[PDB]
Amino acid sequence: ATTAKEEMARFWEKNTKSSRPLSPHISIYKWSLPMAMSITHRGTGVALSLGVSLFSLAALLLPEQFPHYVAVVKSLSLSPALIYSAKFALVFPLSYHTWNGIRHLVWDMGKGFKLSQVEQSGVVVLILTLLSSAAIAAM
Amino acid sequence: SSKAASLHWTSERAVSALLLGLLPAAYLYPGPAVDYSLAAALTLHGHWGLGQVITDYVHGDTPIKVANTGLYVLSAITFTGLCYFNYYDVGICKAVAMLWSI
Amino acid sequence: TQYPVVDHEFDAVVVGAGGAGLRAAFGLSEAGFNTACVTKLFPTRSHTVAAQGGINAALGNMEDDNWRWHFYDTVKGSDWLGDQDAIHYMTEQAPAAVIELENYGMPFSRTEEGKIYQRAFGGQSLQFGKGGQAHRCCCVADRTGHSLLHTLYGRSLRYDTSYFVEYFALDLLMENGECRGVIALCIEDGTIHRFRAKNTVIATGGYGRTYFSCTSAHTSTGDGTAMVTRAGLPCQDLEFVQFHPTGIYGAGCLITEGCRGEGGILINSQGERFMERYAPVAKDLASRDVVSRSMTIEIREGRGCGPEKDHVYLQLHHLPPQQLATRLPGISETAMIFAGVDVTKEPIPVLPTVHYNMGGIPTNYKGQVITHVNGEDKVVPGLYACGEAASASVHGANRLGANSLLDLVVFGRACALTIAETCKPGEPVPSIKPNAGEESVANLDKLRFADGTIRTSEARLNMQKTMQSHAAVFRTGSILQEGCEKLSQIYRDLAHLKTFDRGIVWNTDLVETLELQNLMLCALQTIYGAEARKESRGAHAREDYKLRIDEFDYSKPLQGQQKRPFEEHWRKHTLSYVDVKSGKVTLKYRPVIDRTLNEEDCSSVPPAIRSY
Amino acid sequence: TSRIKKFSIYRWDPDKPGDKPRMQTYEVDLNKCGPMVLDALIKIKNELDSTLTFRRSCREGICGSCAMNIAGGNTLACTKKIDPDLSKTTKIYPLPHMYVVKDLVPDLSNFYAQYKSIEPYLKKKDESKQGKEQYLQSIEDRQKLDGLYECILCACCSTSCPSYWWNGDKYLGPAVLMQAYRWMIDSRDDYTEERLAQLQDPFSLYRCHTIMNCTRTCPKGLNPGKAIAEIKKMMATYKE
Ligand SMILES: *Cc1cc2c(cc1C)nc1c(=O)[nH]c(=O)nc-1n2C[C@H](O)[C@H](O)[C@H](O)COP(=O)(O)OP(=O)(O)OC[C@H]1O[C@@H](n2cnc3c(N)ncnc32)[C@H](O)[C@@H]1O
Ligand SMILES: CCCCCCCCCCCO[C@@H]1O[C@H](CO)[C@@H](O[C@H]2O[C@H](CO)[C@@H](O)[C@H](O)[C@H]2O)[C@H](O)[C@H]1O
Ligand SMILES: CC(C)Oc1cccc(NC(=O)c2ccccc2C(F)(F)F)c1
Ligand SMILES: O=C([O-])CC(=O)C(=O)O
Ligand code: SF4
Ligand code: F3S
Ligand code: FES
Ligand SMILES: [K+]
Ligand SMILES: [Mn+2]
Repeated sequence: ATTAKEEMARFWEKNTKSSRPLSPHISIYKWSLPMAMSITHRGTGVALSLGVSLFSLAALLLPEQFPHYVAVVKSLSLSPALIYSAKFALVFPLSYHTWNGIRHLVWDMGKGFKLSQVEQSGVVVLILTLLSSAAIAAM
Repeated sequence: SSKAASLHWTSERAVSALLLGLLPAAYLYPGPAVDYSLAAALTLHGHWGLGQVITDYVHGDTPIKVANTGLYVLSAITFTGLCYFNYYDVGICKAVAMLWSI
Repeated sequence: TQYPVVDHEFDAVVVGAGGAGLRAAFGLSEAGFNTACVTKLFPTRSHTVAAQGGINAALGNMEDDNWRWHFYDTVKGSDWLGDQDAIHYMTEQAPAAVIELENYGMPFSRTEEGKIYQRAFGGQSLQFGKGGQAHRCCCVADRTGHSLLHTLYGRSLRYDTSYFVEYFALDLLMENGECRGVIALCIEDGTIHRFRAKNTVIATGGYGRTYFSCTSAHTSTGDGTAMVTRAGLPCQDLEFVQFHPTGIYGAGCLITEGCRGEGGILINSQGERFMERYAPVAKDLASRDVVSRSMTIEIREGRGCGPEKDHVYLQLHHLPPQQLATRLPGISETAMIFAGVDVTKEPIPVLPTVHYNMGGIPTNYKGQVITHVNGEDKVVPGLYACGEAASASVHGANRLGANSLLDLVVFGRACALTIAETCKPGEPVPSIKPNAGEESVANLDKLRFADGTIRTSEARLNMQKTMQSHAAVFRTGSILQEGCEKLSQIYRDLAHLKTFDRGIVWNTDLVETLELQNLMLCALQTIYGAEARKESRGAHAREDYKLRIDEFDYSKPLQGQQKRPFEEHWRKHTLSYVDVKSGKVTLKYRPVIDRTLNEEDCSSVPPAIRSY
Repeated sequence: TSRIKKFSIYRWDPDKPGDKPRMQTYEVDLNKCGPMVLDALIKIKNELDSTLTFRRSCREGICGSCAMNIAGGNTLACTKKIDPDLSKTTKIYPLPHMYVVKDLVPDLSNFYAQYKSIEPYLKKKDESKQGKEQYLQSIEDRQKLDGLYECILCACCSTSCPSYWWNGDKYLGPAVLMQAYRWMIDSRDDYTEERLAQLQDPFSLYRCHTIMNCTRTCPKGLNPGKAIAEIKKMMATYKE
């Protein structure tokens, strides 16, 4: 004759003090592209945020302003391959997260939930991310 | 309100959409207006998003309050520095152009 | 014993959480009784969940109906071994029982009027057998039992019923012919529990797993039937085992009779819809005993299908794919998984499969369990039973399709109602002797540490193959006798059992050895009752006694007939008893009840020729 | 004349003090076994190791009892075809991130308590009239329940959801949430708004970040992710 709240609390009381094991999960579960793409949306999200906050902190704390550090880098006469690779590395997370962000905002409308459509929009995100990155790093 | 949780979910999506719209606005009409709107949206979107990460992964009343208080400090300092950069330096849109001309 | 015994005290205790037990359990709480529901499975895993075709009620949603027509169909379906007072109660209560289910939230399929959709089903007519096919099987597509059990489980969460999930009831606590409750094993933690109560309700299901091939769950092991047997009480008509016409070939899984109700037909290796010959009128919608015997003769004569000529085809593909997707989506999935059959192109391979137990614990129409001393029934104080475990007997010698789920809720609710009118909540819980139930612990501990020659799975298989060949659709005297000998030897061979798991927490080695004890008590009474019943009635067909033997020759004018004495005819229930030490079965018999609850409202139906 | 398949199955015994989880390998001749993994587990239990413990009942995928993790994914052992590639050992684990009662048996009672918590039963305002007549429901309004009511509460979806892994104490999970929606859109139910109100907190529904593992894993072909997204749309649009 127990309520759901009492059943929940009894479950944690009983199990957290027991000798029972927690069954494995991350180490045993099989991968999918949607899953790997969900992790990557979190990782690029956090990476973009932390990079945006580093920029902001360098704005408050570096001794010189932005055009100096640009002139510094231009004077290094770096190779086009090294410029292109750096640009690509910089825009790729922004690109991934933006398109996959769009795919999320579609989901929030209730569209695209059939599993085969989850696979299609994933791959569509991958190719738009690759195309936009390569093109923007060539600008 | 007692609809706090779904008003938040809706605001999250509203702000994400805003930020999407700022990316063409930054490439097309770069300037003070887009600079400060990017400052606001970038900080708001990142703040809410990192708070979902904390809600998911951090447990216990004290670690939760500590994580979240540090997140306000990170966000408040982030918006402050981006406005600083927009007022005293060249601003967001111009900075990206200059970087991309390297 | 070295087992910590935990004592509980309730007003009522319900053993079982299928349709029957759930409806009895919260009906009792609803009536204000502090109730315990003891179940060995989580409630929605119960075999009721697997039920497909529907639940009968004369709602009149598809045509004008009348519950007395359903009454007549069930009486004729039972082949006059059914108790007409129980059948009166079950068919009169049916509209209100199904309306109760819908109002609970059961997602019945719908008609264009927005009412509950009903289909044809086997052996059901309009106008007392004369007015054509009836459509009173109310259904949730072909998932009706799934939805009935989840609806009933969801409803029970509103009451203060104390649930004891994954507890395995071992025996009843008897004192002076009355039931004082049950003793049980907590599977999750290994402890022994005595449930003292003023009333006990046994809703523990059937025992189809006494056979080698059944539609039944692995958990359909006759556990409450065996507790009755071990208590010294009779079981009733256990020899009447229903072979559902269409278990899918190989795996045995049920392909619903609603396939035939919606238009499916059976064909043999020549493509003939052979039921047009065995049952000119009802064809594929004859009674199950008749369709199962028909399918069986076609195979052994030599018109079976498949590479081994050992099954027949259930053809659905001539029907519109949208009907098959609206009415029969469940078996469409199951046919593909378990046979690789796409139902819109190729037929389903099917054969008669042990499905349901007509026999059970004898009750009256109020749910109360009875014993029979010197020619009169005597209610057992404190002890009830409903559902498949019970023999009311609304089904007698052959159950009509879609009458069981009805039975579940009608007599589950009847047990609650009868206790409500009979007892008050809070009455003093009856004392049990300090050591009551310790023989159940001693048995459990001997099985926990058994270390002989014949492992549990090996003896279970010897029982299932013995019932499968010696107690099948068709039976003879010599074959049944040799099966009685094989079973009695297997039952003594239980002294040679070997288990391997000496733990006590979630020891399914030990629990399945307990179910095997339960299964064998059921099997002995089934096949010994069969060998003794020298007649053909319902699902019991003797080829050495091909006639139905009633108190008159009802195939002739009754004027000037010498009535056959009780001991010289077979229109009577079998009562079976087991000395559990020896394995020896004793048989007695009690009369079929022919009177209804109200002759002016519902005429008693006298025996007759039975044809479809 | 035989095809020996290897299964490596998670083992733990609570009645052994100091027992630590292990994996045990069994060899099974597929020529003498049914086609489903539950058929292999029953064969192993009956013939090789009656101490191997797991839940099962219906063996046709309708009761939900035999949910476990087979070859990396949560499924029903009784409808999961044995992988006959003999070069591959099938790994069999309990449902993931659950307290293990014994071997392949997880403690599902929090899962059960979360389902209880959303009140999974028809509720009407004037219930004084129940037991009298059948409620009317159109064919069209009944069709809305297709794909929701078929759920067998096996817990495969919820125990595949990483959000339920980190916050299963407070996040209801895809199984229970899709059933909340099953009652929200039942046209006979009068508590649609109270049922939405109940999900107004950071965890019960909003730990769902649309990972879509629930839909991949469901052995009934249902789509709890889609149902959670329709709940979300209702949360943002209803009026108190
Ligand atoms: C097998 C089958 C039967 C069936 C059907 C489809 C299949 C595959 N379709 C049907 C249909 O469409 N219409 C209909 O009228 N009947 C249909 N049937 C037959 C019917 O489903 C069964 O006769 C009926 O559901 C049985 O219900 P009941 O409540 O009587 O029993 P149960 O569902 O088998 O549940 C048994 C409960 O008892 C508990 N139990 C068992 N042993 C113990 C012990 N030892 N201790 C404690 N509890 C025990 C179980 O836990 C279970 O809850
Ligand atoms: C920014 C870059 C981020 C993404 C790149 C990361 C790359 C790692 C991805 C790992 C994906 O791993 C792979 O996913 C696919 C597709 O969902 C899985 O495929 C699975 O689902 C699909 C259907 O949905 C089936 O066709 C297939 O038979 C099945 O096994 C496969 O079993 C898994 O092994
Ligand atoms: C088995 C592997 C591939 O699977 C894993 C393992 C660890 C984390 C995760 N994925 C998250 O942790 C995640 C990612 C994006 C958004 C929200 C989450 C959340 F909510 F926390 F669940 C998946
Ligand atoms: O047993 C019943 O009542 C009916 C049944 O299994 C079916 O759906 O064919
Ligand atoms: S939704 Fe699919 S997986 Fe999740 S519980 Fe119901 S049936 Fe099992
Ligand atoms: S996998 Fe989990 S995060 Fe949401 S979409 Fe399914 S419940
Ligand atoms: S045993 Fe019933 S779902 Fe697998
Ligand atoms: K019965
Ligand atoms: Mn011997």
